[PDB]
Amino acid sequence: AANKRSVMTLFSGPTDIYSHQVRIVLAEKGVSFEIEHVEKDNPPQDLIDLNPNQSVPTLVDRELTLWESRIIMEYLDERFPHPPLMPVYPVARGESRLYMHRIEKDWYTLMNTIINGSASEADAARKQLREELLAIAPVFGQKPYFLSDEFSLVDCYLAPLLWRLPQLGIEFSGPGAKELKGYMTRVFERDSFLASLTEAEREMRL
Amino acid sequence: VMTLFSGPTDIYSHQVRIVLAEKGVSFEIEHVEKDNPPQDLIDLNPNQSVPTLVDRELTLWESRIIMEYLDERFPHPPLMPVYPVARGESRLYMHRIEKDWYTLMNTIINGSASEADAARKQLREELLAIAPVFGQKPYFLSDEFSLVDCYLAPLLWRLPQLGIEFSGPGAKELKGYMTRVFERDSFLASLTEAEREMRLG
Amino acid sequence: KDLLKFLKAQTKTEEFDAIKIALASPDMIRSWSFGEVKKPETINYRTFKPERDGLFCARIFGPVKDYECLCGKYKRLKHRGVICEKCGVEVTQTKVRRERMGHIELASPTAHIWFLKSLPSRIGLLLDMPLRDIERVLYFESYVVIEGGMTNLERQQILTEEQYLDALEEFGDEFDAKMGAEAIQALLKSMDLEQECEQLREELNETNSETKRKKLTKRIKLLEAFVQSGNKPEWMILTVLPVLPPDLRPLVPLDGGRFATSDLNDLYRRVINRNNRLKRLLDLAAPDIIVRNEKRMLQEAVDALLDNGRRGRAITGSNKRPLKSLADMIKGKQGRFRQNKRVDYSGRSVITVGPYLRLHQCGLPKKMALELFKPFIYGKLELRGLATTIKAAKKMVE
Amino acid sequence: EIGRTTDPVRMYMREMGTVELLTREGEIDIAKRIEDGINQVQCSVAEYPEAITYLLEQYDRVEAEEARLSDLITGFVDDPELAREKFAELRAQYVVTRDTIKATAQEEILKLSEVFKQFRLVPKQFDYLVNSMRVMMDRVRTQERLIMKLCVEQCKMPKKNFITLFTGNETSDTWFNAAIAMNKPWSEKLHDVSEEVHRALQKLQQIEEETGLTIEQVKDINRRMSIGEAKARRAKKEMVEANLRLVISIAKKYTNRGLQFLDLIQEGNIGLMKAVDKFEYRRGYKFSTYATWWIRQAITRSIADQARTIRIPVHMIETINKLNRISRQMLQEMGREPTPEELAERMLMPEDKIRKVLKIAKEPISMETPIGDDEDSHLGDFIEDTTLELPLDSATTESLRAATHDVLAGLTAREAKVLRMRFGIDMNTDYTLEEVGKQFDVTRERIRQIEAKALRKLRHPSRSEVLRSFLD
Amino acid sequence: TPEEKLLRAIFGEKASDVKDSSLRVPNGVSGTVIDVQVFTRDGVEKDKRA
Amino acid sequence: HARSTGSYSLVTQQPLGGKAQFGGQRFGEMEVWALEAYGAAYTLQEMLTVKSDDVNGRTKMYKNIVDGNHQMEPGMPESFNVLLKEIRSLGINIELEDE
Ligand SMILES: [Zn+2]
Repeated sequence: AANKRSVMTLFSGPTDIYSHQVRIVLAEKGVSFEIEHVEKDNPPQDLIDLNPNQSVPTLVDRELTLWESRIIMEYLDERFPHPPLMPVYPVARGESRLYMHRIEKDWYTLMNTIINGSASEADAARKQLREELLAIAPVFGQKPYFLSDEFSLVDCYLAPLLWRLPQLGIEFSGPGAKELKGYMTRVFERDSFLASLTEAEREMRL
Repeated sequence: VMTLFSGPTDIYSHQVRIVLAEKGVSFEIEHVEKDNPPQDLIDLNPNQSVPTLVDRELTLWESRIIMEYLDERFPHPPLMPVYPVARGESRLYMHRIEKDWYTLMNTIINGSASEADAARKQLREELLAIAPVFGQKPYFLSDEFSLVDCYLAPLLWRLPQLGIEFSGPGAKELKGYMTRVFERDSFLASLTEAEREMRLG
Repeated sequence: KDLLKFLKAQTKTEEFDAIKIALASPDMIRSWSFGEVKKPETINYRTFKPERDGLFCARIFGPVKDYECLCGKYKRLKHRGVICEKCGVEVTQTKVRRERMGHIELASPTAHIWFLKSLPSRIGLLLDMPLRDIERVLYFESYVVIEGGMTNLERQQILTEEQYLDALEEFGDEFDAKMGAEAIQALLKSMDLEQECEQLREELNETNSETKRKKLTKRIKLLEAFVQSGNKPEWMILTVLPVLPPDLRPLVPLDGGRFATSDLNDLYRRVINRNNRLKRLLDLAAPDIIVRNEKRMLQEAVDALLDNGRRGRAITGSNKRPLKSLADMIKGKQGRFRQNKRVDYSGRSVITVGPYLRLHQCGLPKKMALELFKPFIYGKLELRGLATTIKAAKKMVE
Repeated sequence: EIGRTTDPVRMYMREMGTVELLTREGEIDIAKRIEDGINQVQCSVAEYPEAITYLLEQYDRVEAEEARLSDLITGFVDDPELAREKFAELRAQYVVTRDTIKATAQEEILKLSEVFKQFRLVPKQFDYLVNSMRVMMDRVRTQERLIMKLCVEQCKMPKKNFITLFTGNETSDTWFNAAIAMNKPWSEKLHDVSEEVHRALQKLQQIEEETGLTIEQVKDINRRMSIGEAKARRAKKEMVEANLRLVISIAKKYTNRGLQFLDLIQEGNIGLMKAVDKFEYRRGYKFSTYATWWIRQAITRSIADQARTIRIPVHMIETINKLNRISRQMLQEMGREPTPEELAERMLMPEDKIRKVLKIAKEPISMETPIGDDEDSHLGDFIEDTTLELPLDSATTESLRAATHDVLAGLTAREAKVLRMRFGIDMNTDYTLEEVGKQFDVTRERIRQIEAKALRKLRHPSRSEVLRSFLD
Repeated sequence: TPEEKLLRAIFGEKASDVKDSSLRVPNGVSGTVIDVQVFTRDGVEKDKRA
Repeated sequence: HARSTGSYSLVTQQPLGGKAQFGGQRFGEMEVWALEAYGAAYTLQEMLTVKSDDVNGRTKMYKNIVDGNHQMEPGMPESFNVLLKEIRSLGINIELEDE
């Protein structure tokens, strides 16, 4: 069937960021996975039968599917070790599990609300969004990433939500963009990102 | 210095207490009013959402982070698998119950008396779903109590106040559970004066 | 959200200014420490690992060997933040054994010998009390009243042993006389720096006396500091005395068997022992001739720690020189304890003449310059390819 | 008279010797006063019918092993050899002493324990009987602090009125009708709040049943007992203040053993406070010839406990003190000096314990001892530290990551990752062989090969010309 | 360390059971060793040079 | 004598002579008033931060030197962090502000 091999099974989404957040860590460890850009109205058959909760994405490896944005990219970082993506000290480790919770519950609602919100909210959210992302400017001077030398998962929660910057109508404004805009030159063109990006999500780059 | 801004009632605050009093952490709780602690925690907690842990450097607001940190840092006894195959089972089995059942109990308490029945019996038939399986292991899919049953011990204990109970079936292979986990000193010395009058134990 | 902007800066107080200093409240001295040192013993005498809950602890001031628990159950690189369940050491670097603090929990208050015996007695002129009377109360020799009420007694009448005893037979309530160092923590605790602040802002005007209204404005200038500053009065009476970290008072082992202790482990053992006994007499319920002699004996050992020498000079044991307390470590050697410092890359030799040199050049022997400029020379021998690696350039200069 | 004296030893004597010594017949006068004091207590627990509630379970489990003879009895006054004839003589009046009130309601319950005076207890469980009824007062007393506040700050009544009708009894329904019927706003107000006044004192209603007797007798069951202890508190103190002059005469022989003088004569007090505790004058021997043991017992048990920095146990200071009591007796006889082996003959050590007892007793040299010439130097300026590392020792390990990131980079792809995962190179903890087999998806004994033959490739020369350069 | 622990497996450098703390002449000195004396605790054998 | 790197003292991490390599010279109080007389203030900062007392600020100035990059990141000396632990161990409460 689906898990009949030692291979994965990922009923990913071609636009939904859960796929694109997963695929970065999914491919950043150099593993042979299967991509299936599929829709909500009509995904593939296996994505609905063995998936009794029916989310996107959905990874299946010889025992059962694993559906979440967190449970997936955690299952891979704890089973495929090298290179590593999360620190060792449990003090500064779970806090690295905190920014991911202060983004999926802080900067996610500013994406859905701009997807189903009124005309002012789309800029109101873009108001609370664009300036707030400038309130985090001086961070990048100290650390080459989000307060961590190594490329860790807390950075992967940003770039897929920094790759949809103007795709939902956003552009920077103010003093100090050269610190963050120059920072985007350091993350947006990595092997973990370059080979991982979905071409459908690229055309909003020009 | 390890403080805790627990609620005296809510199952979430009762979640973390089972982990603390199990591992043996020397902690000190600062109660909340009803489920509202003071306005003096917004400084160390912009969400102001209990529970919240504070130990000399840290701030954490969720049952996920607050309860797994105490596992990844206080090693023994361990409340998780050993090899990465089975963690995703436990790490995801607890995503089921925290999504289906817990928010299901909203209308049973935060929903009108109409929808209290809408949640009541549709959930009870689930309550004996894994009930026969208790003839597999002692605990919920484990021969030794772990983090996965940490969402049931503070869940089962809230039965008679909630309203749904056992009657005939659903209590044969099920009630052996609560008579086996409700006696462990961790769940013994975690019960509070407010969360105790939800039953006769 | 400057919070995430905060913690980046919160853990980064290297750009700063304005070193700020002020008194320390017992709710804060309890907030530097990581545990309560509660025994007098230091190490094990057989296997020199340090004992538990003693002065040189490992559950309190951190581990001993870098990145490794104490028992010997967590050495690997896998676990590097966990705290060992057997002996609750946190497996981190042994540098952190140098910047953690403990704290002892005193079983009875005791005056801070700086703020009690520095010549203008900051406990005195905050109460308008002659210093020869405060010191007659910190030895339990003479009672003092608190909250007189409607009787023939002020708030600070010094009832002697009899005058109170010739007074308490007439009243049992409305009247409270304490004695000892736990009294001055009651005079202060109820005095208010605003009632008697402005009320003295008038009493100075009436007073026409070039000596009276000259130091009268000295007291009211001290009351006027304990309000805007934010320091309550009763924090000058200690209740939890904090302990230095265990690498700034080492117990290093010499070569041969002997140890070379610092002179604080001879003074901390003398407070934790006397305080540990006074915890006992209050359970065995001894008469008030002994325990009343205990506090008088403890308080002489917390004030032999801060500034030893303003008393009987508690000379060292096993030797005949005075011990060296904390305030005898910052005090002047004619130069500051810190910087105003020895220095690497130096040398010295006998000067000679050399009258063939230009005005701007001095000789420098080959045997010296080859020793100061070593880390530069290592640069060339690995840059010009003459040495493959640095360990093979150290054997070409030798 | 306070002539500017500072040191406490001036202040100890200045108040110690104000008291007067005691003649011998005085001492017997005091102990005969204590000896009635406890009898005001222990005989004030026979009044407690629950006195055998803690012990009825003992002899109902002593044979069955829940209570041992060493914790409750010591041999009766005036095992199966002794217990089955005295406790057995209480199995008759045990429950039969309530046949009246199951009138003579208080004779039999008294007659249950009226003979208890000859029953002997042990220091173990005497506390609980004082610890049992003690908390009963806070289960009845401080709760009673709500009745007053309920009547004074909660109903405008005074507090000193209703107590005449209700207090002591602590259970009746007096203010249900007594303080209600006064035709006042508060008397009529008692029924307005007439539940928490009686529901609060319900758990104490358990208490009178908790001991089976009413609250009135319960008051005189403990309140009469308080006088018995305090009849002896002031009694014992008069002896600790009288013979207090003795400890100074005993604690001056030890004046230099690392302990201050004033920490010595304070350790004897805790000794002497125990001697008069267990003093017994019937054996005739004067107090001084018994308090001289418990006193000197302490100051030689404290010196072996808080005299050293690096503490050595108490069972060993007896062995060190023998090596000096015996290496000092072989010093006159032998004349010259003692060897390290004649002690083995003279004493009976195994010829090496005498060589391990010699590397212990030396104390620590203080780290401020001024070294020679008394210059501006101390000892603490010459003891360097070894925890640090040579900055060349830390400039190689920083350099070594150059090679093993370059030499190991000149490998292949699949054959270098496992070479980097089979050690901790550039990662977290290392891994097991088939632990990696679940990483490369091909579980077999090839993983012991790919690393195997590849690391032979790095072993050959000119791929190790820079790596070899680190080994000496 | 982890990096060097590969450096051993590559060549087979047998780890040290014993550390070297001999007595070497202080730097900047040179002179014939005119005399040697050996003291021994009574109870340990004398090697041949002793 | 002459010394380029060697032992370091125990409580305060400055150099000394006890390890076949004597201390550095004494850059005493009198010799800092002769580097403030001139305007010299980079020589003075390295002469009491990198060369003597800092802990992890001088194991970089030895690895910058061996690579030909003469440049230092000072950090705060270790003989001032002992003067805050020796004042807090009294009643006093010394700290630092934030700006
Ligand atoms: Zn351990």
